[PDB]
Amino acid sequence: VYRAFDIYNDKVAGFAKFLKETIYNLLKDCPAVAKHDRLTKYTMADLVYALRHFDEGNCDTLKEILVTYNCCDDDYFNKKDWYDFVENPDILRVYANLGERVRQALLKTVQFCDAMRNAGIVGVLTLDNQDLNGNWYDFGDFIQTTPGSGVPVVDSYYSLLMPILTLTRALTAESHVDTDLTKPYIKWDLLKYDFTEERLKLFDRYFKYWDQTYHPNCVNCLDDRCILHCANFNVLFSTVFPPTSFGPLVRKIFVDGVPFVVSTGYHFRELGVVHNQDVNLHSSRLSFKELLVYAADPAMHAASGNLLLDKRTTCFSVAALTNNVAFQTVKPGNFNKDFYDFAVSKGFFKEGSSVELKHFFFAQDGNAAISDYDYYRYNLPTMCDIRQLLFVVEVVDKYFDCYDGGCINANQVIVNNLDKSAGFPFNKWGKARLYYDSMSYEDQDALFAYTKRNVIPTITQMNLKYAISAKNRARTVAGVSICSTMTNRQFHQKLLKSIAATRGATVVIGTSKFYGGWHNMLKTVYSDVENPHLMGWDYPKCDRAMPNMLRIMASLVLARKHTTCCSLSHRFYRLANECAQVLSEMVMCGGSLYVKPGGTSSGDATTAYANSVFNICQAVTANVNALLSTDGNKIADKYVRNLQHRLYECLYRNRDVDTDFVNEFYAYLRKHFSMMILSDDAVVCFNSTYASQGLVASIKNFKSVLYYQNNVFMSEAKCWTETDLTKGPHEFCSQHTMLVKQGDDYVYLPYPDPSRILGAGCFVDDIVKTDGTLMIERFVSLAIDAYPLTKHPNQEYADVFHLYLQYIRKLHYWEPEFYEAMYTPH
Amino acid sequence: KMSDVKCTSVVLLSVLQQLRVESSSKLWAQCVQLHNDILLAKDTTEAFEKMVSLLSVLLSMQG
Amino acid sequence: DKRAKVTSAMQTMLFTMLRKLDNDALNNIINNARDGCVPLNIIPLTTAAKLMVVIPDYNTYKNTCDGTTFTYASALWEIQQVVDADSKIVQLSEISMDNSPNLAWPLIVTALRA
Amino acid sequence: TSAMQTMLFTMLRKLDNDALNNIINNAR
RNA sequence: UUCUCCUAAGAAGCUA
RNA sequence: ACUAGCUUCUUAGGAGAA
Ligand SMILES: NC(=O)c1nc(F)cn([C@@H]2O[C@H](COP(=O)(O)OP(=O)(O)OP(=O)(O)O)[C@@H](O)[C@H]2O)c1=O
Ligand SMILES: [Mg+2]
Ligand SMILES: [Zn+2]
Ligand SMILES: [Zn+2]
Repeated sequence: VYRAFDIYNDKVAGFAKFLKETIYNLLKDCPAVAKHDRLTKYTMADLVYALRHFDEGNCDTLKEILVTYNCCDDDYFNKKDWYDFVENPDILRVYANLGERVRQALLKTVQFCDAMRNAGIVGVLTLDNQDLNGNWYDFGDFIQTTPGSGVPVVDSYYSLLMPILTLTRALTAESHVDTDLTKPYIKWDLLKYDFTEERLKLFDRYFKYWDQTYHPNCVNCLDDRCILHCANFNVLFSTVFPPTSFGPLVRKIFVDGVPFVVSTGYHFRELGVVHNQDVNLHSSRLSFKELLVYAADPAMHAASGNLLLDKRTTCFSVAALTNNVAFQTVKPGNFNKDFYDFAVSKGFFKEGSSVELKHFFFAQDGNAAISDYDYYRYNLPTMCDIRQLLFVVEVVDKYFDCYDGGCINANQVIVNNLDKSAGFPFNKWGKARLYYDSMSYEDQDALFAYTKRNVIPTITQMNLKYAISAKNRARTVAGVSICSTMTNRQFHQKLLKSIAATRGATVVIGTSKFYGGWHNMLKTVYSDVENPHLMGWDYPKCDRAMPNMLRIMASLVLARKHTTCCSLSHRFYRLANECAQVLSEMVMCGGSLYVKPGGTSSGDATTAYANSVFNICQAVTANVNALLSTDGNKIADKYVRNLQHRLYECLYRNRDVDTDFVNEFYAYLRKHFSMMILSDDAVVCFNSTYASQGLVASIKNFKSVLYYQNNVFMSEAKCWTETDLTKGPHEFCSQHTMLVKQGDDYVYLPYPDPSRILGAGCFVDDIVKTDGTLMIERFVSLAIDAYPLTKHPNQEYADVFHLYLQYIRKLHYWEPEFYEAMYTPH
Repeated sequence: KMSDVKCTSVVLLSVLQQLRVESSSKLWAQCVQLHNDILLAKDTTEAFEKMVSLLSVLLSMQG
Repeated sequence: DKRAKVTSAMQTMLFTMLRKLDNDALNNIINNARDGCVPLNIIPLTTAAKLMVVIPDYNTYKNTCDGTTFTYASALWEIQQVVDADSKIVQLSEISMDNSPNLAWPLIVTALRA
Repeated sequence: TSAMQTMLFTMLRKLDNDALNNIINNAR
């Protein structure tokens, strides 16, 4: 029977399944050792593997572990979709049943550490030695040294074990007095916010053998890698403290007489407690900058609003700024009957037709915004494998090495469309136009200098969009405050623009689909990849269930372009403002203020590029997990065996940025796993033989990585695999493709779903009911979007463009060439 | 057949919302539920069975 | 200059919705700790006199707001009013298991600190 | 507002369903 | 005066 | 009645050519 081993030799390295000296006398004192001449069937490495390589049809190990440790009975697995987290959230509890067990192992590990420290023994703590009860064995690779000076190696152990610490909530007992589940919850003093001593106590109690120094407050970190490490720890150490202790730290400030309440800090769940630097108690004759920061500060708002208890959502509410709850509903889209009769009169919407109207402007009742914001309950605190994360962040920054970024002045901003809202605490007096025409350049520069040394919490107003959809969800938008997005632009609009103006890259934000651009992108993805197959995925609820750690990783990768214009303190305070504004900030539904658990706001200035960083992170992570989860003695190519060995060595045996192997692995991926990433959509051309042997990512690897790291189960309905390259990507940005002849050369054209363009034709969201001229350009744009359907083999699909043409004819762009010159490269 | 009932239900909830039906959440919720249930309908039987209910909700008032 | 106008309006809002903030509760919960630093999530949890619970259904009304007085955040609240998501007053006797499907689902109960 | 009611009525009459017809005769 | 290109304003469509 | 990207239509400005 195959057993999960964390093997590392001079010939094979990796955490994968394998088909398989008088030192024991110096360790019998510690109770964390088995009696060597008793054991359990499954070791802890088996649990970590089955929970990090989770797939269907082969999850028998996880099932036999869950039904053997009193987690859920055998008739709990007959239920369909018992493993998903979005659907069936009760599995969380079924996982938490293992948590305490895991915690015991942790404590036993520390005991063993002290034993190896007292007995003076060196050696690696391999996961396949610790029993699921908590006992260690197999003392064959340990060297005896002077007693009192031998140290063990726990890098690989704790690193591989970190995900299941927050997946099963092994630290759920630290909320109970005397650390026992049979005791009441620790009545933490409401005024306690520091928790630094408690974090250090938990670290010394669970990770005493952790060699790298850990700072509970991340302001004391050394580099971005140190911030990632310490935040990955604080993620686990913040699941034990009262959830009402985090968030912005406020105090009474004295403003020209009457006192105010101003936030002079922020106790993040990942970045420890971060105090403001440019603070002053006696403030008189404040300027417009400080007044705007105080308005956007939730300190003033939540300090004078009625305490709120919203049982509708499990999210931690804060207050209600308005004396009555606002129930905003989504109206149904107006109907354009002219186009509908024009379509039915030309042989459309018939019985059994291949094209059928499926996209509608769905209406939603007064429980739309709240019940959709409640989808954040899928955002669970996730402790990522910190060595794996610290290497994947390097490979990901290598994926972003071609661009160039840095802090820009306020006069060189390229902000567009100043006719949109500016968050909650400012939309009562105007749009972003007023706040961009009022603050002069020195005011915006001073505000950016302020957010470069402080933390400015903001209130991202959650509004309901009015767009078409093929599903019944509400799909709310999160309008961030103007104070947050202004600084985010000044800090990021040099790297974002450079991503939006670079072709042939992995990130295809900014690259147009028109003028043969789709062919450019597809041929770039192909890029002479041997044995090519295409693969695509769409992250289930990426806006909600994205962990805080990977969002911090994304913001750090996006901030790695300031190696000259920003200090370490400046970069950390910018990351803190990011976390306090777009990661765990407090949102506003109607007039009621809640605390977003951990979701990544979809309204951030840098939402698309940060989501692209996160997608590349997940893809590189799937690649490294597939490369490590393969038997080294079975890989035929010796170069790939050496690559996997050096990968394990750079992960769980090294601590510096091995730029040599970082670049080597980046080249290996970009030559064997070529990605096209638009912010959640990813089309990868990968090698057939490599994925079949397991040397690159696949569908199963992405599913497993999303299971243990992203905390969602990627259903097979949102992923796809294209075998032949003649047919392009089955879907990218909901734009199917096909190889069509246009100018004596077979190119690729993006054709949307005919149902979508038909629904855009018939149903109107209060646009055409005002005038008849807007219909003209609206249908011109729809024909531009729907032209490629003509080259489709199905005639019912092709007639959509002809129908749109015949409708534009009666204007009272007509030619079928203004919609074909959109796809000739020029 | 299906497109006709879907489109008339769309315009029906449009005129309902214009009839200040959103001022009564108990009824607006049922209207919205019927709307979103028939917009995903795959059989004409259930589509009509819910369209008649939406129509009865419409004619309940003198509009 | 609309900048001065928006500054005046925003300062007016700042100074107007700051009245109902001080009831000698912040000065108790701020000066009793070191550094005078207090988390925001406990500022309205310990100083807001008025409270409102938004109950989705009676099954969660009986569990939390059972009777004319209920405990929350280590304090007692006497239910002062109830609204049925339409600005229509709902009397306390109207809430019942039998008369459950005759009102709006989210019931906004407004209570005062005892 | 009248245009929407008229187009709704015309679409309902174009539907010409038995149950819808009984409903529209009971309403009128 | 005509054509082409690049910017400023408004409106619209699609994508994430 | 959010962020970013692309693409249209209509008014103006600046350049190159005829
Ligand atoms: N500001 C907006 O108006 C906005 N609108 C969208 F439709 C999408 N985004 C961003 O793109 C991602 C969607 O990714 P996407 O693949 O479409 O999946 P989803 O998160 O929308 O959920 P689902 O797959 O169930 O539909 C979201 O996470 C969000 O960050 C937006 O910012
Ligand atoms: Mg896709
Ligand atoms: Zn650190
Ligand atoms: Zn910088």
